Parts: sequence; C-alpha cells; structure tokens
Amino acid sequence: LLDTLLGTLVKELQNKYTPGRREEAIAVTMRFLRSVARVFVILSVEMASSKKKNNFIPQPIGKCKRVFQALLPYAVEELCNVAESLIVPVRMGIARPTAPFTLASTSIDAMQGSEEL
Amino acid sequence: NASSYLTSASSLARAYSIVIRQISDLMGLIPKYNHLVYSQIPAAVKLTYQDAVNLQNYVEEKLIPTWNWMVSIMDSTEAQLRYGSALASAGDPGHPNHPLHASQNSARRMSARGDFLNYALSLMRSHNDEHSDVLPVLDVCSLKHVAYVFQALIYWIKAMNQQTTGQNHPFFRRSDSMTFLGCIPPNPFEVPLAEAIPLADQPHLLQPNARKEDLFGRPSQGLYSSSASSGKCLMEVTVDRNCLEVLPTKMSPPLTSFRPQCSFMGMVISHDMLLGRWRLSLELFGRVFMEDVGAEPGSILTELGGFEVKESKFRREMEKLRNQQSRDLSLEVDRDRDLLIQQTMRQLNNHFGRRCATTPMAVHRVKVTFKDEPGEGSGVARSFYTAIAQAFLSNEKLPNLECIQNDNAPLFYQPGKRGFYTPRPGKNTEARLNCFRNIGRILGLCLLQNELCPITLNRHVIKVLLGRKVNWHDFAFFDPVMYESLRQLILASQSSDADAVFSAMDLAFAIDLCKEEGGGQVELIPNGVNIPVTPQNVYEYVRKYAEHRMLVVAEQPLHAMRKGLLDVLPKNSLEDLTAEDFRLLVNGCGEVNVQMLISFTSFNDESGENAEKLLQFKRWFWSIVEKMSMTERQDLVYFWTSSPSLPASEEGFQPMPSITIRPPDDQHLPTANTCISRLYVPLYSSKQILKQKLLLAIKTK
Amino acid sequence: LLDTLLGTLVKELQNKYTPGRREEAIAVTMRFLRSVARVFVILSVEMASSKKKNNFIPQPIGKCKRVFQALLPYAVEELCNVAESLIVPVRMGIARPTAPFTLASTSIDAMQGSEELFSVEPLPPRPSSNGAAQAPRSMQWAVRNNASSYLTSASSLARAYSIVIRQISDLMGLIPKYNHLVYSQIPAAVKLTYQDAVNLQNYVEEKLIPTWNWMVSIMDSTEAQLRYGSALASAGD
Repeated sequence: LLDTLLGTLVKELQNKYTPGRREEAIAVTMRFLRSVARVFVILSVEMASSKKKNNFIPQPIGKCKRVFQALLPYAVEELCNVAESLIVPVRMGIARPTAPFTLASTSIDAMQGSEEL
Repeated sequence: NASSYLTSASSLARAYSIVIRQISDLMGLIPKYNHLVYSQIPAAVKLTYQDAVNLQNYVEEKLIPTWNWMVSIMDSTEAQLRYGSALASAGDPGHPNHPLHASQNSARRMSARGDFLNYALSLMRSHNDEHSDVLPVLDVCSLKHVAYVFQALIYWIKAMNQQTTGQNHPFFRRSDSMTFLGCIPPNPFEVPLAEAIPLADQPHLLQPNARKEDLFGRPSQGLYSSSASSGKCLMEVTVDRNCLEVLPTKMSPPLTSFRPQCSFMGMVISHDMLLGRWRLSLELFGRVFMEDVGAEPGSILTELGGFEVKESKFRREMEKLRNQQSRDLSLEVDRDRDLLIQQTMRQLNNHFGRRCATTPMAVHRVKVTFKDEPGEGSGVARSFYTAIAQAFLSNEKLPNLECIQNDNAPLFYQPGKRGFYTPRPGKNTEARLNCFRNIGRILGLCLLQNELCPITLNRHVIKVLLGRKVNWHDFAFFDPVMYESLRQLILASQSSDADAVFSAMDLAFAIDLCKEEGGGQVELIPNGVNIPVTPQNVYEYVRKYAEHRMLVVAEQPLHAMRKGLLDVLPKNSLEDLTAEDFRLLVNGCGEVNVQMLISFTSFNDESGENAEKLLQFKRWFWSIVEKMSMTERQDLVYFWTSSPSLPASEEGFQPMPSITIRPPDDQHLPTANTCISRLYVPLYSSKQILKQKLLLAIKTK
Repeated sequence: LLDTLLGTLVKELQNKYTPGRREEAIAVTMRFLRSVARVFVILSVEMASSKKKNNFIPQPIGKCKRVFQALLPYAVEELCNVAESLIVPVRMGIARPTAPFTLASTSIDAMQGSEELFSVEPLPPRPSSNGAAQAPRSMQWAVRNNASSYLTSASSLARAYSIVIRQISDLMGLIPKYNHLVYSQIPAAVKLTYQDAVNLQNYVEEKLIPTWNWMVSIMDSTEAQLRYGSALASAGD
C-alpha cells in the first residue's frame, strides 16, 4: 500500500504533459511528507534505541525511512522544517515543562502510545 | 510527576537529534542514490547534481542558527572549565574556594539567595572579562539539551566528512592511545618524562576514575589569533555568552561524484578539531550524560568513552561468551611450588588436549581442588590464581619441565620500576614456549572468569599481547633512567657541538646487554660494530636501541604469549581495549584504597549486643584499616577475598564481601570464607587485643 | 566621599590640555560604573519594592542613582551592558537552576548577603612552588546535585533585567531637564549636548533590539494561540 501511494506521488511529480500538475503534486507530497515526519518522530521518541540485537529499525520506522528515501529531496526539506520547529522552543527558553517518562523497550507499547495520539 | 522544564528541553533536543540523524543518513544516501534506492525501491525520485548542491545549501542555511547557538554555549562553557583548571593549577589547595577541595565535592555538602547572587555576579563579571580569582559559577548537569544538539550536529559533520573520505618516523609518533583527538602531542624530547608521561614516573596513578591528561601529559592547541582570522581558529578565552555569540555571527557532472563538504562557518570543519576545542566539555559530558545522552546511535561520548564504558562492555561480552558454552573444565592444584608448576602445566595441556587447532576454547566455571585441603568454589579458584601468579613471579630458579611432552633462569624480571615484569628468554626450548603459552592461557582464563590474575606486566608486553604498535613513549615505561639518558642524548645532538661529543663518547651500532636477557654484545645492524654512532643518524640509533632493548630480545616469548592469550579469547573482544584498561581489568588497582573498601562494604552481626558497641567496633575496624600499611593491606585483602588486588570497579566482585561480628571472645582468631568472601570477626572488648588478633589473622599466608 | 570621587572623575573627563588624559579618564569611569552597576543590581535583586510608605529609595540605591546621574552618558551604556549580561542566559535557554529565595523587606537585612558576596578575598597563590557524582574530581565544582528549578532562575534574571531597564529609562527621561534637575543641584555633573543625547538614544535602542525581538516573537505566538483557542471555543461543541 505504501509503495502504491509513493508510486502515485512520484508519477504525478514527474508530469509535464498536464499543465499545472507539478505544483499540485509538490504540495500534496509536501503535506504527506509532513504527516509522515510527524508520525516518524512520535514513534522514534516513544521508543528507546537499545543496542541489543542490533535491530535499529522496527517495522513502522522502516516504513517511514522508506517513504523518506523515496521522495528524498522534499523529505529532507520537510525534515529540516520539523527539526527547526522542535528546537525553536528549546533554544528560545520557552519550553513547556513536562514530567519524565520511561522509554518503551518493545514495539507494542510504542503502538499503544501512538494510537492514543 | 516532576513537571520540570529541563526534562522537556532534553526531550525536544532528543527529537531534534533524531531528525538530524535522519537528515544526515538521507544526505549520505545521495552519492549512492542510483544504487541504494532508485534501483531497489520501485518508486524513486530522480536526483541530479545541481538539485543536490542546492539541497545541501538549503540544509546548511536551515542549520546555521542552531549551529551558532551551540557554538556560543560550548565556547562559553569550555572557557569557564579551562579557567577553572588554570586557577586550580595556580591556586592554593588549602583555600575553601579552590576547585580541588572537599567543599567543592557537591555531594558531601549556601542559601538560595546567596547562590543566585553568586550566579548573577559571575555573569556580570564575565560580561566584560573581570572574572579573576573567583571560580566561575556554572552547572554542566543542566546542559543536557545542548549535549543532545551538539551530538546531532557532530554526527552530521562526521557523516559528511566520512562521505568525503625529531625525524618524522611513525615509531616516534604518538599513537592513538597516546594523544588526544584534535590536539597536537607534546614534543617527546623537549619535555622531561616527569611531565610528558607522568604515568611512567608514578605507575600508581592508574585508577578507574582517571583523567587521561594526568596520566599521559597535558596537551596544547595550535589556536588563537596568530595566523588565524576565521572565527573558530581563535582559541576560546572569553567566558560570557554575548562575546561567543557575536564571534560566530560577526564573521558573516554525475550524481555519484557529489562529495559533500561542510562549511558552516565559511571554513572546512573537521570533527577532530571540534573535539579538541571542547575537550573539557566533552569529558564532563561523557562522565555525567552517559545513561541518557550516551545511548543513541553514533554517540561520540561512547566513542570517546573512558575506562568505565569499555570495562562494562568487555565484562558483559565475557559473561555472554562464557555462558555460550556448556563445557566446564577445572584443575587440580596443590601448594608445593615445583609440583604446582608441573601439575599446572600438565593439566593445562590436558585442557588443550582432545582438540586439534583453530577455534578457541571456552569454559563456564573453574573448580580448583586441593590435596589434603578442603574447599571448593570461586574462592579456591581465586586462591589458585594468586598462588600461581606469585609462584611464577618469584626471583628464584625454576623446576624442570621435561614431562611437558611426556632454560633455568626465572621467567620474569624487573627491568625498571619494581613491581613490573617482562619475559626473559633462555634457550628457547619447547618447554619454555609451552610454559609461556600456559601463562597466556591462564591470563585469558582469568579474563573470562572475571577473576584477577595477578601477573603484573610491563605496558609494551601488554601491547604485544593485544596486538598494537609500540611507540617510543611506551619505552618510557620500561625504565625512566636510561630513557631520560636517551632523551638527553637526543637533545645534545641538536647542539652545535654534537659531532665532538659523539666522537668522545665513541658509540657504535652495538648494544652491551647484561645477563637479565642473555648478556654480551649484540649488533643492531650487520657490521654495526665497525659503524660508529653519528649525530646525522642519532634518531636511527635511538630508534634501534630503544626498540631492540625490549622488542626483539624476546620475539619468541611475547610471540608465543600472543597465541597463549588468543587460544582462549577470540580476537573480537581484544579490540577497543588499551594497555591501561587491560592492566586495570586483570591486575586490578595496584594499591588498596581505604575509600575503595568503604565504597562497597556491608556489616552484619551475630553477637546480639547493642547497636552502640557494634558501631564502635566498626569505627575501630575502619581506624585500624586506615592506620595500616600497604603490605599488610594486601595481606588483609588476601585473608578477606583470597586475592591481593581489588577488581577495577564495584562490579567484578562476585559476593560483595561483607563482615560479620561473632560473640565476644579473647581467644578466637577471626575467620573468613573465600567462596563468599565473608569475614567473621570476634567482638573484642579491648583495642589492643583486637589489633593483635587482626594482625595475627592477616599475617597468615 | 562620593561627591569627591565624582568631582575628580568629571575634572579629568573635561580636561583637554593634558594629552591622553581623556581616554584614560573614560576607561577609569567605565570600570567604576561597571562596579557601581554590579552593586546596584545585587542590592535591587536582594530587595522587594514594597508600595507601602512609598520610600522608593534606600540609602545605597540613592547613592548608585546619584552616581549614574552624575555620569549619565556613560552610566547608561554601562547599565545597558549589565542588562544584556543578565538577560542573555534567559533568552538563550541556559539558565542555571536555582532554589527560590525570599526578598528582603528591610534595608538592614539586605546589607547581609551583599556583604558576604562583595566582601570576599581573592584566591591566594600556590605556596612556594543526574550522574553528577560521576564527574571527575577536578571538575566537581562544575556540577551540582529546596527546588532547584530553571524557571525560578529565569524569572529572577528577568527581574534583574527589569530593574536595570527601569533605571535606564529613568536616566534617559532625565535628559531633557538635565541642567535644571541634575547639573545645578549635584556638585559634580557632566555637561550634556544634544548630539550626545541623540547618540545615547541610538545606542540604547540598538542594545535593546534583541530582547525586544525576543519578547515580540514570544508574545505574538502566545497571543495567536490564545485567540485561536477563543475562536475554536466560540465555534466548538
């Protein structure tokens, strides 16, 4: 399913015959990559990068990485914007206080937290 | 729960680090995009060269503000730390305000208003550089988010850089274990050994919590305004955040050949120079932020980790490896030193028997037995290790080993400082070769068995055992006296009167080696006797003599010890280990520390007396230990845990040795159990009787 | 004593015949004004401005204000520098956590604390020749650990910045009536010209621009968030 979605996005991005189609494809890809970056960051934060077994990629994180690798030039730009958004409150001294939380050692716990979100 | 600002800041910084790591991976995927993504994944976006270049420009422009922020904070904090270190060097340790004082321990022990006033006054004094004779007020533990951001940006720089990628002799060049990344090494000849390599002068400086500056000398940096007007080639001196924020802001085609190059500051940036520039900050970060900021992939704090991370990883790997094989093997050992040597090598050869070659052998536990002496467990194994180490390390003749297949002088000698030993080769018979292989084998066994083998070795012996490359500075650990003589000769060769002095000394390419190695005159080079030593080739002569005195004399001993250690420990775990780490892991701490004993000590009771008497007895015992000498210290540690050396850290002692109090009695000596390393002490009613009984107990061997 | 010090500073500031005297006098005045700003800021932070009895002036605070008025064209610059020094960590998010403290309601209790902070000795020379506990011994002074919160430190530093900015504003508002209010009554005052006042205003605005941008950004953001919340409440279920 993800492969089909990315194929449609890429095919519409590389369109010259239909006028005014590249810009629409750019906007659609931008919004989709923003959503994928949001879910990727949420899942990555909810997890712990354990060195044991050298997994380093669960199934959802792998899907997000594949999406980023597909539309790479726009994925990196959206990632830059997301990172700057995350870091602006930290480097302006306006971060909202929160309570400590334990990082999930497995993936089912990460799914439950993400699903409530 | 806590609902603190710093937790949110650190979490957001971790999210930023995750995104920056993803950006770095994506950016590094471009040079192989047509092979790693386009060909494999069915849906991919065409990528040219110009769009990749514009993409890099976009990423750099977006990352500039956070880069400036992190540079400001890091420069300011490194300046504060360096000024604190300089003031500690130039200050009086007796004053309460000195950094190296107990009052600054931050754990043993003003008002909140006073603390804030100190912080504000420090900021105001530092703004215009008026911070002299007062230690800067900072809290590095509150800069976790800065640590995360620094880690992310250093990962980015390292990833892209890796995408890009006396006489000058590598023998004289300081090795990786010698120098610090990004800082040039001190000149081997200009600085005396007392300051260039303080570890050689005082071997007793090796401790689990040791700063590499004290052991291997203080490094300098080629920075500051001299031939440098870039912005980061100027060495950080100012403390206030305003100046170190103005400085980094006031300075203003096939796709497979991208070669991304990082110019954040208008100049090519190498991560090594950044690590050198923020050395103290990174040391503090690694020592403080390791549980959290040292866990993410590609952590520089992990790569630059000290002894703690390496020892924990090695011990965990050893536990994993020794538990992966169900083959349990043990030995039969008695006291009689000649019989001890014979039975030990025979049983070790039997341990080697029934297997031909190739894969190393792994054991689960060691169960040393004793004839006519009861006892079984880990304690008897530790006793065997200590006894065999002492027997192998006795300066007296050795029993014949003619039954190894069915060389008289002692194996190890002290070339320089007392307590450190290197092999002495004899006739190079197969018996001595097998004995050296056996000593390598039991050193390996003590490595896997988490037990302290006690054979103290010279540091280059440890290098040849671990497979590193010997530098001239390692020669400084051989013997300080004639090493200093060689350094003085090198210095004198630079003088204008070098030729006359060399002719007067009348040195040739031959070495007169005494009986500790075989004796006689050995030619460094063919026809070297007829070739005198000249200032033109003084570097070559010094190289040949220094390396010859310790490397070639014993090719066969060390080279056999190499397989002796390799036949038990696979080569995977010997990497990421230095000589100091191995010495602290096998030999433990050289001297027994009272504070180290206090760190892991628990007390029980069986007499049933009141708590006051038990507390008084514990205080008396601690006072005894404090007023009690080094040889008696090793005697007491032997009487306690059947070993004379404590392991490197708290973990490594199997039982966490404890002390129990027996019902009072003036005629019963204290006892101990090595299998659990528990010391039972009677509740002596008088001080002098307690001292006498304790000294009698520790005097037993 | 303060009058004599200010008189000598003014006399050496308005001396032209001696070569190189004015620059040295300017540097000395800058150093003295930095020290005065430090003591003034510490005293003000230690205190609480109670509206009761409308005192508005403790004895040392009035002395610092007299010093600032006497050397206003340089005192305002030194106060600007002090305010920037106090406000930079707050707006750069690096404030060192501190425990909350009460504010002195009397001038006889604010003297303590300031005494222990200012009346201190320098470090003597060497005779002859959380994971905080895991820090190296030589760096133990650089690591800490009733509350120890970042927000308390940020608020206190912002309070200090507010005090300094209020003093700066009062001094610059005194400029139009400098001759009638400051020059004639005070024995030791500095002559002020119109171009000097214009340069002073430009300097103050240029120094205050960064914190102004910081507050404008934060306040516009939070106001937009609150307005959106109100609109959604009006349009919500």
